[PDB]
Formats: sequence, C-alpha cells, structure tokens
Amino acid sequence: MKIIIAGKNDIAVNVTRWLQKKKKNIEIYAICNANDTGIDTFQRSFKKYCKDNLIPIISLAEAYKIDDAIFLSLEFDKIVQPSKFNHNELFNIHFSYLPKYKGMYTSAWPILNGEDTSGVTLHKIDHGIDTGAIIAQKEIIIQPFETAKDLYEKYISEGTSLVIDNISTLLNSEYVEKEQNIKYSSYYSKKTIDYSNLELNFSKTAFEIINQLRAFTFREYQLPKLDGVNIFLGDVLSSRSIMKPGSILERNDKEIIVSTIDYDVVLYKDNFKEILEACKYSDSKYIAKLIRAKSILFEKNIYGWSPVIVAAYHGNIELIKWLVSKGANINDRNYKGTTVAMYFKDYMLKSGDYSGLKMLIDLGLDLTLTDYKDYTVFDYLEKSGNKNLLQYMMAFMK
Amino acid sequence: MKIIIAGKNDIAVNVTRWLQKKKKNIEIYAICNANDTGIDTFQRSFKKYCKDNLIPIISLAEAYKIDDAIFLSLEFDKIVQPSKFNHNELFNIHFSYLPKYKGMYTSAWPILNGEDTSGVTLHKIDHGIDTGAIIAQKEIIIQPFETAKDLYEKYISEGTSLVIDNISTLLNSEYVEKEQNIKYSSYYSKKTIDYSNLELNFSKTAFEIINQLRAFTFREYQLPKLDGVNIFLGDVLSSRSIMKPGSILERNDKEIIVSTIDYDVVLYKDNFKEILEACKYSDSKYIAKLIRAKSILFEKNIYGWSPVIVAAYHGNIELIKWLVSKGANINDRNYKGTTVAMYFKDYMLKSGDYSGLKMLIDLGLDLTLTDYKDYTVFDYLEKSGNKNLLQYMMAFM
Ligand SMILES: Cc1cn([C@H]2C[C@H](O)[C@@H](COP(=O)(O)OP(=O)(O)O)O2)c(=O)[nH]c1=O
Ligand SMILES: Cc1cn([C@H]2C[C@H](O)[C@@H](COP(=O)(O)OP(=O)(O)O)O2)c(=O)[nH]c1=O
Ligand SMILES: Cc1cn([C@H]2C[C@H](O)[C@@H](COP(=O)(O)OP(=O)(O)O)O2)c(=O)[nH]c1=O
Ligand SMILES: Cc1cn([C@H]2C[C@H](O)[C@@H](COP(=O)(O)OP(=O)(O)O)O2)c(=O)[nH]c1=O
Ligand code: NA
Ligand code: NA
Ligand code: NA
Ligand code: NA
Ligand code: NA
Repeated sequence: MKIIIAGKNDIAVNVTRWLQKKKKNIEIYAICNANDTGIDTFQRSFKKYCKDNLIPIISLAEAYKIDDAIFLSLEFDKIVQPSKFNHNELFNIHFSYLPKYKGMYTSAWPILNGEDTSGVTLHKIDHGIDTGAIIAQKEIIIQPFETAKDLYEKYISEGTSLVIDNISTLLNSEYVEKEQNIKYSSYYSKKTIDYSNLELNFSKTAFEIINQLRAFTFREYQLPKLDGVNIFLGDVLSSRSIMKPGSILERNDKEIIVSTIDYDVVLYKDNFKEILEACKYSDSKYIAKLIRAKSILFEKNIYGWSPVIVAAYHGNIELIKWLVSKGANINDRNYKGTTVAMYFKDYMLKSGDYSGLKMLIDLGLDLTLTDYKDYTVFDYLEKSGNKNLLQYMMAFMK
Repeated sequence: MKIIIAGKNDIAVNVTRWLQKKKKNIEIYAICNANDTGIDTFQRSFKKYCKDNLIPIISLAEAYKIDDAIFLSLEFDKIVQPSKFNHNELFNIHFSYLPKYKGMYTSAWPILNGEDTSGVTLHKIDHGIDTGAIIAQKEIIIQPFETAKDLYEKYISEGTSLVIDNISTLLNSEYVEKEQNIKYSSYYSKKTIDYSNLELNFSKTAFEIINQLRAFTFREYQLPKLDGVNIFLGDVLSSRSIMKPGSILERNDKEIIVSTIDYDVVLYKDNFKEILEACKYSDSKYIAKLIRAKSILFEKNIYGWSPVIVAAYHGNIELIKWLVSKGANINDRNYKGTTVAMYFKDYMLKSGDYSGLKMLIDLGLDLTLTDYKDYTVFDYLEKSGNKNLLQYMMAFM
C-alpha cells in the first residue's frame, strides 16, 4: 500500500527509516517543509534524506490526487485540506497531550506555565488546528532541569515511537479515534511569543523566572538575555531582597543575582564556548569549576560538537570518563552523524597513542555505528589505508 | 488584648463585627484603605463602619508603635515594614491557595487560566509579596459557570470564616506556621490586565473563550463586550465552523454565535435591565423566556436591587416564589442592608394586602434581620406608627 510522509526533522527521517526497514512493501512519498534547506543541522534535513534515498518528493497538491494512500503529518508546515483527498486516512503527530496546547511553541508554553508534564498525540487531521480526533497519546514528564530544547528532543523521540507503535493500525484501518473534549482545550498562536523581542520579566516569582529561563533556552535559536548577556539557566536563593523586582543585586564573571517578587534568583552567564575550549586539555577538576548548570555539558556548537566530542578529538580520556559519569553520551554525534569513536580514532592516528581505547570500549563506545554517509570508523580507516589501526580497533570490540 | 484591622470590604467589616460580638474585651483599631469612599457599595465601606461604631482609625506609623497588638491585613492596600513593629504577630488573608496566584486580580486569573479551584490563605506578613508562612488555608471550588464576581464573593465569605476559625489562636499565639514552597508559585501584578482596555481573544478555544467571558464578568466594574454589545455569559455549541476564529456566524436579539479554534460559542447579550424591569409585574412564565443564563437572576443594579428585591417591593408573590425555586435568596439585601422583608413590608403598607406574608415566611423570609442602620422591619413600623401591620408581623414571632 502507500504512505505520504509530510514534514521535517528527525521525526520524519526516522519514521521514514523504520518504514524502509520493516515495511519494504510500501511505496513512500515525501512532502518537505518550505524551510528545509536540504542541509543537515541540529535536526536532519528530511529533504536531504529523501534525495539521498531516492524517495520521491511531491507537492501537497500532488498528494491530494494519490489514491489508496494514507497521509502522515510530522511537524508539517502547511494547512492540509481534508476534502481534497479521495479518502480520510489523514493523520498528524502533535507535540502536546491534546486537548491542551494546540498550536505553537509547545516546547515553551508548558514550561512557562509551570507544567510538570506534556505529551505527544497521534490524531486525525480535520479542518482545524490540532482539533481532530485522538487515536493514541503518550504522556511526557518534564524534568525540573529540562529546557525547551530538551523537551523538543523528547517530543521528537516519543513522537517517533508513538507512530511506530501505531502505524500498522493506521495502514490496516484497524485504529479507534475519539473526538477531543471541550474542557481543558487550550491553544497558542504564533502571536503569543515574539521571539524577535524576548525579555525576561522579573515581576514574577522565582519559580516563574526559572521557568522563563528554561522555556527560552534553545541554543540553536536563542538564549535568554539580561542586559545583552546570554544566560544558561539559574537557581533560586533563600535570600529575599527588598529591592524592587528586577534590581540586580550582584554581578560577577559567572553570574548575576536579581531581586524577584519572592526569592532572589541567580542567573548563570552562558560560558559554553569557554567550556568547550577547555575540554581540549583540561581535567575534571577544572571543568567542574567552570560549570554552573550541569546540562551545559551536553550542549553543542554550530557543528554539533559537544564537550565529549571535543574531548575525544583531543584524546582527553580522563575528561571523557568524567563527562560520561555526568550523563554524557559515549557515542555522541555531530550533525553529520560523526561519532565520538571516529574523533577518537583521529586522535589515536595523530598521537600514536592507542592505549585509551580499551577504557572507552568498557564505557560503551560503539564501533559499529555509521555516520549519515553510511560509513563506519573502519570505512574511513580502510580508505585512508590505515589497516593496522583498523585491526587494532576491531580487536577491542564486544 | 488588641487588634489592628487594616483593610476594606465585607471581610474587614464582618471580622470586626464578629470581634465586637464575641470578644467584647478586645480593643480594636483600624487602618482604612485610601480609596475607601466612605459609602456602602457592592462591598460595605469599612471606614463608614468604623466611624459609625467608634472604632478609632489610626495611621500605619501609629500602628508600628503599638507593641501589644496583633496586626491583621484584610485586603489592605499599603506595604508594611515587618521588622519595624516590635512584635511579629502580623497576619494577612490572601485570596488564593498560596503559593499560587500571589498578587492581584485573583478573581480573574484562575478563571482565565482554566483552573477548577482556588482558595483562601491566612499567613504571616513577611518579606516578599504574599510570601509569608502559611497558618491555614482552604481550597474553594470554581464552578464552570461562576464569574469573577461570584468568585470574589466566595473569597470574601471563605476568608471571613477562615479568619473567624483561627482568630483565637492568633490573639493567643497558639498557631502553627509552615514556610511556603518555591515550587508552583505564581504572581500577577496590576499591569497584567488593563481593565480600561479589555478585549476578547477569539484565537483561542471555546473553553478558553468562555473562561475569558467569566473572568471579565463583574457588573459593578464591567461586562465583556463584542461590537460594543455587552455580554452576560455564553455556552459552547457542538458545531465547529470552518470560518476563521472570531468570525460572527449568527447575530440576533438574544445572542451572537462566533467561530473559535475548536467549538463554536454562543455569547448571550446582557438583558439584565430588561429582566429587572419586568420583575415588577410579569409572571414567572414570561421572565423564564428572557433568561439566557440562569445566574442573571441574581444580578443587581447600581443600588443592589435584584429581581427578588424588585419583585418583593412590587408585591409580585408568584415571581418571588419562582425566583426562590431557582435559588434566589429570600433574604437578599440592597447595598444598605435593606432586606426583601423590608421591601415587602413597603408593598404591604401601600396595598393594605398582607396575604403574601405567611408563604414568604414559609419560604424562609427572616423578619429579625437588621439593615446597616441596625434597624429591623419592626423598628421601622413603630417609627412610622404603622400599628396594624406591626401587630400582624409580630404575630409570627
Ligand atoms: C521559532 C522559535 C522556536 N523556538 C522553540 C519553541 C518551539 O516549540 C521549538 C521548536 O519550534 P520549531 O523548530 O518551529 O519546530 P516545529 O516547527 O517542529 O514546531 O523551538 C525557540 O526557542 N525560538 C524560536 O525562535
Ligand atoms: C571535534 C573537533 C574537530 N575538529 C576537526 C576535525 C575535522 O577534521 C574537522 C571538520 O569538522 P566536522 O564538522 O566534525 O566534520 P566531520 O563530520 O566531517 O568531522 O574539524 C577540530 O579541529 N577540533 C575539534 O574539536
Ligand atoms: C479593578 C477591577 C477589578 N476587577 C476584578 C478583579 C479582582 O480580583 C476583583 C476584586 O478587585 P478589588 O475590587 O480591587 O478587590 P481587592 O482589592 O480585594 O482585590 O475585581 C474587575 O473585574 N475589573 C476591575 O476594573
Ligand atoms: C426595590 C425598589 C425600591 N424602590 C424605592 C424604595 C426604596 O427604599 C427607595 C430607596 O432605595 P435605595 O436607594 O436602594 O435605599 P433603601 O435602603 O432605602 O431601599 O427606592 C423603588 O423605587 N423601586 C424598587 O424596585
Ligand atoms: Na475528496
Ligand atoms: Na511569534
Ligand atoms: Na525581591
Ligand atoms: Na491593571
Ligand atoms: Na472554528
């Protein structure tokens, strides 16, 4: 049978990849979003993927004319008109637990509002915005540390899983739907946040303010700013200044302390670039000092280089171990899919120091992984003619 | 002992009244809010009550020096310096379930936000706004139909009872405090709502839109408006218009139906004026046809006249009975505390017809009540020398 996948980012890519794997009998057509540049960024380009995999890319107007297909929307950017199809097998993943948080910026609004939870919802496309009947959902816990970016990445992951768990019933017409309730229904348009003019509001509680920081913390788009200085999270003090809300109590190199309606807050200056530079050659002890919010250790620059990737490229094995102890992914990837192991290989090759591989492997380092060109570390070693190092690396795999 | 009552409205008045009744020996001092107009309105004037009962009004600066008082803020308008008193018996009633909804407009924001409940909270005055340790608090249901005014009245009533239930522990220092949690706190300033520029936003869900209506419904202040027409509540329909949200789908003498993000909503035009006028003489069958939202029957005009009060003064007994069956208060009062019974008394004097009295008494009419000059219907009848009716009403007692 046939499926049209309409949308973007790792959710479209990964739903597609699964289909090519487990449903090879299925003709796939793609619709891409107007702003998919064709180049991989912090999310994969769906357009790139479809080109690289000979998946035909069509228009929505063309998709309307395909019979005996289902249609599946995944962060799609176009209004879909149900009457224009010759069927009603029209499905969307929305990044909320409907009926709450219809519309936009669902990575921010639940955080701003102090929600503990959100979700992803599979539903029918009807004539309105995220109004159609619910087929499946999955609740997501928002952790107190988590940013809008963390929550978006959870949406992407949980949304992928929910499709995968339901896509057979979508293909079989063996699914059940239920109309959305009136009660609790909520919606935010794009007018509700003006990302070109964000401003922290300190006439609020400390809880609210920290939730502002979190909601606006999505590095590839922006960081919250106080007085032009970029902030990466904050914490609540027990202190309660009688200075009017917004008054800056202290300023140092690492932080700004501000008066609120209730408890003082400390806003950490974003020092990610500096942290990343230190990852080349410093140890544990130095990095632990630079750090304020722990999750800053999992951020990435514009190439997708994290702390643990930089450490790997420079053979900083003591730091790699500490980072992984803190939550870092031993198999982290840049935006081309290049893995920690590949970067470590570069170090081994340069230094002639092979000795640290065993320890990384015991931390979970995976030599089988492929980048987005379908190459393993061994592909690169074969190409560069480094057969002895290739054999050496294979000898430690388990 | 002594207490300084700082604040306004029926909560200030009714806590004071209770203390004069039940704690004879407590000396009371008052601080009034600056905007207290000295005239009884939808809330009683605390300054008027203090003058009329010889409760001395003091300044804040004076209050700081009375070392042996406790201090109770009841919608007080001035920020205090806690450390400046030589005691720490400083208490406040806040109209939310703290630490949620610190600050202003707490009869609006919970409704707007889609909350099922709010609360009232008795707590210490400390550094922060509304940040002091909690002594006692109670949750309050917000019914799906209730307006900001309904919620406000509830905060006044539940706040008063919360103070009454705890006031002995406050004067005797036998209360327990628990510091407020950081988590879940929320706060809204005066700037969060411009009441001089309310606008309904139709780029929202039906649930959200009906909540806006409710939240902005507070007649003595304003009603929400569409196309300059005032609206008194609404409902959600089952249809889902394809038109862009905010599009007017239907318009008539009763109501306006509008498209939203999800379900269409009907906004009911405010016909309170019309209803109140017909309460003079029309019967329940006619008045029933006018009603778009049931709670309109408990609204009041600028003098505090409700449908039941107007019906009583015009001797409309058949209407009174139906109104009461719909949940009207048989002892409703205007803003001067004049009761239904006193209005019915006027009608009995003008008409010479006492035939309705027994039935209203059977429905709960209370002849013992006192207006805000502290007179009963009997006092009035004596003064007027209306000896016949006096005799008859007294026969019920
Ligand atoms: C547009 C924009 C979005 N965001 C946040 C809020 C969104 O929920 C989240 C993802 O938005 P977006 O990347 O537009 O993803 P989608 O198109 O799949 O919604 O990013 C920002 O932090 N800054 C921005 O400028
Ligand atoms: C991680 C890292 C890489 N590099 C080098 C290694 C690569 O040769 C080069 C290109 O970056 P990159 O975007 O990682 O491309 P690829 O996925 O092809 O590696 O940058 C540094 O110079 N410093 C670093 O910290
Ligand atoms: C000032 C104002 C308040 N309100 C509502 C929201 C407030 O929670 C409610 C009570 O406000 P107010 O009468 O100022 O009482 P308090 O000072 O005890 O809060 O009235 C309006 O609807 N319109 C208005 O213009
Ligand atoms: C209830 C009602 C009262 N009245 C009269 C009788 C009232 O005593 C008079 C003044 O009303 P009001 O100003 O409300 O003061 P009071 O406390 O004395 O009632 O108006 C009407 O004319 N029409 C009415 O519908
Ligand atoms: Na069709
Ligand atoms: Na916007
Ligand atoms: Na402060
Ligand atoms: Na205001
Ligand atoms: Na609509």
